[PDB]
Amino acid sequence: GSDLGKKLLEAARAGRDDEVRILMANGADVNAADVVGWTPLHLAAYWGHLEIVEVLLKNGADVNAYDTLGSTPLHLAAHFGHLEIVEVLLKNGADVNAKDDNGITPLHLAANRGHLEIVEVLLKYGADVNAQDKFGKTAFDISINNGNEDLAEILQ
Amino acid sequence: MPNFFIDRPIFAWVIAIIIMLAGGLAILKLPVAQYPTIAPPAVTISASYPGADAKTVQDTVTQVIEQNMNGIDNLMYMSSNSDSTGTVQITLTFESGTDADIAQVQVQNKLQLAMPLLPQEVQQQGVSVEKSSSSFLMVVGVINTDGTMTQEDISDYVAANMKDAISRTSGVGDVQLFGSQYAMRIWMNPNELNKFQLTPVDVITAIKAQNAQVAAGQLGGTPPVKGQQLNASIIAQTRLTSTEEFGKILLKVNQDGSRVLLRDVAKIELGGENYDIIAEFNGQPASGLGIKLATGANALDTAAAIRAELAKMEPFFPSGLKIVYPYDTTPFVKISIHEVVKTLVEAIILVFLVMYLFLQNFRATLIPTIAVPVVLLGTFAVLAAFGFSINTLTMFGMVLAIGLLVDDAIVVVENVERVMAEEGLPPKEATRKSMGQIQGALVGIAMVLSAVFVPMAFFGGSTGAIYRQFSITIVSAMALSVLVALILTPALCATMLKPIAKGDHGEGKKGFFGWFNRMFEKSTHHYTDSVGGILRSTGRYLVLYLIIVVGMAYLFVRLPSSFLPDEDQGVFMTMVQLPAGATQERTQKVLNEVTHYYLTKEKNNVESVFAVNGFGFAPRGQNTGIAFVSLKDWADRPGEENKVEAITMRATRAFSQIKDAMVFAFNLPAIVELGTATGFDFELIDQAGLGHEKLTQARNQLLAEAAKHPDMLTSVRPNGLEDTPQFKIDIDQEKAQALGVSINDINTTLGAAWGGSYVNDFIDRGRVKKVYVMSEAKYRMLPDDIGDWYVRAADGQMVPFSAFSSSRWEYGSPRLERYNGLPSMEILGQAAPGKSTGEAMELMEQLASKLPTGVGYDWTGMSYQERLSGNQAPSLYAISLIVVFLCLAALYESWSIPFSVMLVVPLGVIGALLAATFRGLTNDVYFQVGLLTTIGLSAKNAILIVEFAKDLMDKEGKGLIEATLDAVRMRLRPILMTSLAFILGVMPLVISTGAGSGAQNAVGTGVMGGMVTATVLAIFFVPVFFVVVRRRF
Amino acid sequence: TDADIAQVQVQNKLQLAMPLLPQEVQQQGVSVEKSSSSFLMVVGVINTDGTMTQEDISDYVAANMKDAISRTSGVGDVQLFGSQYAMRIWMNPNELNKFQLTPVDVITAIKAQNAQVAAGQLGGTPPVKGQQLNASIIAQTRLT
Amino acid sequence: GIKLATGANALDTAAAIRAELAKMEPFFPSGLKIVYPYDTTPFVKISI
Amino acid sequence: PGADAKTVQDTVTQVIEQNMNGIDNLMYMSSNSDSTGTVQITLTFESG
Amino acid sequence: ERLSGNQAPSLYAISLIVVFLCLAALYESWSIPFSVMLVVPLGVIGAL
Ligand SMILES: CCCCCCCCCCCCCCCCCCCC(=O)O[C@H](COC(=O)CCCCCCCCCCCCCC)COP(=O)(O)OCCN
Ligand SMILES: CCCCCCCCCCCCO[C@@H]1O[C@H](CO)[C@@H](O[C@H]2O[C@H](CO)[C@@H](O)[C@H](O)[C@H]2O)[C@H](O)[C@H]1O
Ligand SMILES: CCCCCCCCCCCCO[C@@H]1O[C@H](CO)[C@@H](O[C@H]2O[C@H](CO)[C@@H](O)[C@H](O)[C@H]2O)[C@H](O)[C@H]1O
Ligand SMILES: CN(C)c1ccc(O)c2c1C[C@H]1C[C@H]3[C@H](N(C)C)C(O)=C(C(N)=O)C(=O)[C@@]3(O)C(O)=C1C2=O
Ligand SMILES: CCCCCCCCCC(=O)OC[C@H](CO)OC(=O)CCCCCCCCC
Ligand SMILES: CCCCCCCCCCCCCCCCCC
Ligand SMILES: CCCCCCCCCCCCCCC
Ligand SMILES: CCCCCCCCCCCCCCC
Ligand SMILES: CCCCCCCCCC[N+](C)(C)[O-]
Ligand SMILES: CCCCCCCCCC
Ligand SMILES: CCCCCCCCCC
Ligand SMILES: CCCCCCCCCC
Ligand SMILES: CCCCCC
Ligand SMILES: CCCCCC
Ligand SMILES: CCCCCC
Ligand SMILES: [Cl-]
Repeated sequence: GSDLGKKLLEAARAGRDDEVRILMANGADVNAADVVGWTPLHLAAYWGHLEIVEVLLKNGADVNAYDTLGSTPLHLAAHFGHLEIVEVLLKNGADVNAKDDNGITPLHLAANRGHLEIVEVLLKYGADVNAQDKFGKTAFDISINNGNEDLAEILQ
Repeated sequence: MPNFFIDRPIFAWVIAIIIMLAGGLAILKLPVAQYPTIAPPAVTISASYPGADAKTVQDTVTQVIEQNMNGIDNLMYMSSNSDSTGTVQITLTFESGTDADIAQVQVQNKLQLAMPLLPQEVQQQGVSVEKSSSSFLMVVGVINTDGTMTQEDISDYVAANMKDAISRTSGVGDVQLFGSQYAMRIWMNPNELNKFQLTPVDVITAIKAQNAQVAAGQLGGTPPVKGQQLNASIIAQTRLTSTEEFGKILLKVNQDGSRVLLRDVAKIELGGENYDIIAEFNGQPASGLGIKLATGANALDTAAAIRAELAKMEPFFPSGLKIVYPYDTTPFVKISIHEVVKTLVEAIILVFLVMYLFLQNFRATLIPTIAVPVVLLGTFAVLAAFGFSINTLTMFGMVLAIGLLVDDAIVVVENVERVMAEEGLPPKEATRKSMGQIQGALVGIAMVLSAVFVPMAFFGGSTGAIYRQFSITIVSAMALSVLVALILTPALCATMLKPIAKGDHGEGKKGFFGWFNRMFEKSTHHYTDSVGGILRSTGRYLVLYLIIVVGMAYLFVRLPSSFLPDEDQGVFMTMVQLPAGATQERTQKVLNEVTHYYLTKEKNNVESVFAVNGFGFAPRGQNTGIAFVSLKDWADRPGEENKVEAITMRATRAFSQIKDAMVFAFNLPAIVELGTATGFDFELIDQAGLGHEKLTQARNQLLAEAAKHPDMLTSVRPNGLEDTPQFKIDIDQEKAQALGVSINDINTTLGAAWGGSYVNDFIDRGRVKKVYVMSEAKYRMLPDDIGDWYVRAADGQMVPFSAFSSSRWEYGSPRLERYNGLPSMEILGQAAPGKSTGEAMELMEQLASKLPTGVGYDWTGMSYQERLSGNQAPSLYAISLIVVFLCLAALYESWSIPFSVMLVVPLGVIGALLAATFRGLTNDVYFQVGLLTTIGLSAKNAILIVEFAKDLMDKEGKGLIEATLDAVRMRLRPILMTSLAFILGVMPLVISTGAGSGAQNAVGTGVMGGMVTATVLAIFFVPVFFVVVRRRF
Repeated sequence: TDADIAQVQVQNKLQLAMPLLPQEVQQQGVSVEKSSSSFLMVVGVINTDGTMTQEDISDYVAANMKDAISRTSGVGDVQLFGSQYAMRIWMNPNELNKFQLTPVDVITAIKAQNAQVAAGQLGGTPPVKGQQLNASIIAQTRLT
Repeated sequence: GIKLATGANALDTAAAIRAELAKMEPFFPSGLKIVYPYDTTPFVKISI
Repeated sequence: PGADAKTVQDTVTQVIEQNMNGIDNLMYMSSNSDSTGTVQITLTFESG
Repeated sequence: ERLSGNQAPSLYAISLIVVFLCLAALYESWSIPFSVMLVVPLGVIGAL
């Protein structure tokens, strides 16, 4: 990578909007990835930094960038209950049916943590409700196992 | 009492002899160390959970132990760390004065009953309870120069052949091995295990069965059949002793009849218990021993005994093995004693020369030469009675008291010589009268100096214990100085001195002394004429006094505050911190570059570099390291350019160019536990189960606010580590049950392979040592290797890990901190230039009060000390001033006259402040104790002036000015003699640039500057004070 | 008699008995205390808004207050007037018998699926030559 | 229910308990309040 | 239990004795490792 | 037994000195003490 690529990964994670702003002006690599394959957008999505997610996507960040285990920023945002970021990523063309190495989708992760608003947004953008993981489990199979009767009704 | 001993000089001699014998005995038997025990008693609980993450360690070990640390006496606070190396360290800090043995056994007893609650793996490893100590006597490095041994090989040799013998050496307390004894390492192969349908579970099962001590019984044991002839013990299975035996451990017998041994599925060798640390000495593999001095032991005798034992181990060393001494404090302590003994001897010689310059008879010069050693020796007997040691603080405590000791000797003798010269009285009658003038004052002085120094002993915490060393040393020496002045010195004067004819001031002599006596008698008239002029216009000198008092107050506020000055001790540390996730190999490359620098660009200064990969200041891990630098002899490093400070600044500047690493050198502190003056130690606490992430957010919020106040706060950072990406793997319970695969077999296979498992013990050459099973490195490096590990199902099918597992990347803590049983995050920082520690702390409290709900805080360590130390000061200053006043009031029989003495304080303080400010030194303890001794001697000079003046007015019925002029005339010579001797006595300390010069400069500079002004101003100002006070009241 | 030495001598003898005691008694935690038989004081805790029950207040005192008070110098013994929360699994014998299960199966499953597993590290020491990744492996953690 | 450790001072321990409770009070959930239904120390202070 | 004197000495006696450093006023240390499986390490201290 | 025998000479030396100094102080003399202390051998031979 590069020196500024490291500072952007740190700034994006930390939630330092002003530092990200200056780094985007100076031309810090938006596609800079750490050893596990996490871009600044991965980190911003994980820690729930909405403005940085939007600024990175404006500066040509790969919305469908995946780590060394095949997980995308939408996977992270959907799993940790960041509703606004999930909407932004999906508007900027995030693959709603993105499968990691385990066959897990953003819908599976949202269903597992009982993020009802996010599950509805994924279904609104055409989330495959019948999509199975490596163990042949759907988002509905997770809801009945978790005992989330509200979520199970949405997924029908 | 002086009258009693004037008529009884043999009795006076008997007392002096008894004092010298007691002191002579004390010198031989007194303990010797660099510094005494300063820090409050602390007990550390250490446990190891092999292959455990920070949260696993915290939630199974740390929290369980913390919840059970109840019903223990005199606990101040409890703090702990749980990191990803599988290590937990809980530190329990106790009240100053607590019995450290009782503290340890109480902690240890509460742990014992909490052991059944801990994981069986942690119970197997053990949980060490030790008394926390940072101060090493010396570090013995053990290296191999011919490259025939690894660090593991050397560590095993030291543990087996050296460590125990060093632990038994005279004066040796504790010995720490920098490494471990051998462990039987079974490096498993997953391809070979799967091939024979075996797992790590089978390897552990087989080792436990085939490496064990089995109890059998006895032939013809009781109760026997009567007529039995033989009774013998039955020996069955005993532990395995070699790699060969472990390789022949039977795992499986195949259908055809072929045997699967442990050597078929694993690589077997004697290796290290763990591989986290890589130690190198100038690039070569190294182990070592960290040796601590035993309680009440002699550092110099112990270091000599350690080297004597290592010397007779030399012949039995393997080829290439060499002993090196990267750290040893005794050469520094050797110099400290020599330089202090030198100062005391030179001081006695300087007094002899001054005594002869003025009095000009060899009989007079003998009385101080006898008296001062008698006081010094007596002081040692009193230190021994108090249970003190010969250490840096107590040694410099006696150097600072030289001025007071010397004055007692001069004042008594000089006053007899004058009385004989002025009246023509014979020595004995002259001595009786001379003592009659001063004996009441000398006692008054003893009480005034007691009032000054004794309260300094009653400060709490670390700094209080340091001040207590100087306090008892000075008070003891001062107390014995006055007893010797009231008993021995008068008896010596009366019996040894030669009579002087009335009016003989030596003006009729020829040569140097004829000239000098005429010069000084003329100078005394110039002085009294000058005081006469001053006392006609006191108003303008009262104004000049307020300029001095204001100038003093101004310089006090401006002078930067410190604890103890940093010394060139022939060593300094270099920190190496790489970013998160950085491997052991990457850290070694930075360390190799750091070492290569010191041996190339500082080859004339540096002797060796001790590079330790896997250990930082506070943290551990693969991305942390430290390079302990050892310098050549002080003599080979001339000038400031080749000193630790110059080298430090040179190295730190050179290493700022290094990429993907934070590297810098720095000098060791005098005492590590003090920290930094202006430095604070802050704890941010989770008070309502908010969790790790929310306390992190609250920390970031506080750190950001602290950054907006650079005028008040500087370098406000976390002491801990940041969250790192960690490999979360979920076992599918349904899939495991569906395939007939047990979860115990899964978690054992994963844990044993990737983390390592301590199975049981074996006996290597008559020494019990551990057996570890772990994956051969190459099969436990990357996530793809997870699938290569197979677990046997109930039906006999080998199932890969991928079939029943799913993984993802997440962030978690590699080091979780707790404070008083609650989740915490330690924040270090310091007050900005010009700002006090107190102001910086008050802002941090103000910033802390604006943090989210359920986020509290607390002050720990030096900050906890600083608060409880600062709350006492006002009371201890008040008591000192009040008792000084009351003592002077009893002496002079006056509520007003005492003010004329107490007004002298600033005259000595301004000179100390000017000298310290000019030379660019700090307000350290040596300077502060220097002020009290400077204030003490000037106060004594004023007391004798005011006593002589008051007595002249009372007895001879003289006027205020007449008495004042006649007093200061009589007191001029003795004041100049003491000042001339003492200022020359501390001149070597000021100009010193050698080893231990930092402390010598701090003691010398402030005292010399203070004495110059105290002497010059007081002789002119004490006359003014007395007249002004007497006129007013 | 020095109460410190009395406690130390008593426990030295207790530790010889500890291994012979049932595993259930050892796991409840045996305590050696040197205190008066009577109460110095009772520190009562209530909710004036009536938002928290007797059990909620009892858990809070145990989880947030009791430990720090128990560690305070001079406090020989602390007695909670209530109980700290535990994860209570109230078994049904009719439902257990239906699926052919017993309390033994329930206990075995909890120990297996409520586990804190030490799973080692990726690129852990001693590593191979040219290792770039170093990360903690996180397996099963305690249920919350 | 707090019991005084053997030979410890009742008043010093009672003061140390109140000091530790004072640190907890600010982080109390809404409504929670410390009451003093039984204390043997007030008598000793007042009686002296 | 069941261990000979040599086994007892290597696994128990030497493990305990090597940790008996840094103890105040210790004059000498004697021990017996026996066929019964028994260890007895006696530490004799200075008078007073 | 070894300790008892080893420290006996120094005990006699310090004992003789203390008696001498005590006599010197009491009687304000060096001659009286020395005249007295010369008697010790007359006693010690009788004991032997
Ligand atoms: C293993 C044990 C370790 C311990 C180590 C051993 C230490 C031993 C020290 C104890 C022994 C004390 C030494 C005694 C010395 C006495 C000297 C006698 C001088 C002398 O004969 O002259 C006298 C007169 O002189 C006078 O009038 C003399 C007056 C001035 C005093 C002389 C100087 C004394 C110096 C002190 C010694 C310092 C040693 C330091 C330790 C005559 O006697 P008289 O009775 O006729 O006199 C009339 C009295 N009115
Ligand atoms: C009333 C009569 C009394 C009899 C004594 C008379 C005293 C004066 C004369 C003494 C005879 C010797 O004379 C003496 O010589 C020496 C050596 O050069 C001088 O030496 C001394 O003074 C000079 C200055 O003059 C200094 O620089 C020098 O440090 C000092 O040693 C004396 O100043 C002088 O007084
Ligand atoms: C800041 C550093 C400097 C501070 C140093 C202060 C103390 C050391 C300096 C000593 C000066 C004393 O010197 C002395 O001054 C006084 C001034 O009142 C002079 O006194 C003069 O003025 C007074 C008042 O009008 C007259 O009564 C007197 O007849 C006349 O001689 C003396 O002739 C002189 O000998
Ligand atoms: C930090 N320290 C002083 C040093 C310095 C140089 C070294 O070369 C070493 C250490 C620490 C010691 C601690 C020991 C410890 N023990 C005494 C066996 C130990 O249990 C560990 C451990 N991580 O559990 C080691 O790393 C250790 O084996 C080790 O490898 C060390 C080591 O090699
Ligand atoms: C003659 C009257 C002297 C009064 C001064 C006595 C001061 C003693 C205070 C004390 O007990 O503590 C010593 C303290 C230890 O931290 O050391 C010090 O801080 C040195 C004190 C130097 C300044 C004294 C005040 C003069 C300013 C006008
Ligand atoms: C004859 C001289 C010796 C006298 C010194 C004794 C002084 C003892 C110090 C007592 C400490 C009092 C501390 C008070 C702190 C209360 C804070 C408001
Ligand atoms: C610690 C300082 C205490 C000073 C106490 C004040 C003393 C006042 C002096 C009065 C003198 C009375 C003169 C005779 C009338
Ligand atoms: C801290 C309490 C003691 C303070 C020192 C007392 C000083 C008493 C001064 C009395 C002056 C009386 C003047 C008589 C006119
Ligand atoms: C108790 C405070 C110290 C005061 C000491 C003053 C002693 C004066 C004795 C005067 N004297 C009776 C000898 O003449
Ligand atoms: C070797 C031990 C005896 C000598 C120690 C030095 C003592 C001098 C202190 C001033
Ligand atoms: C006006 C200046 C006079 C200086 C007199 C001081 C003499 C002191 C010499 C010891
Ligand atoms: C310290 C020695 C004391 C013994 C002699 C007693 C002195 C009395 C002389 C009048
Ligand atoms: C007046 C007798 C004083 C001597 C006692 C040490
Ligand atoms: C330092 C311990 C012995 C002191 C003799 C009274
Ligand atoms: C009157 C004689 C004084 C005794 C000193 C011990
Ligand atoms: Cl948490």
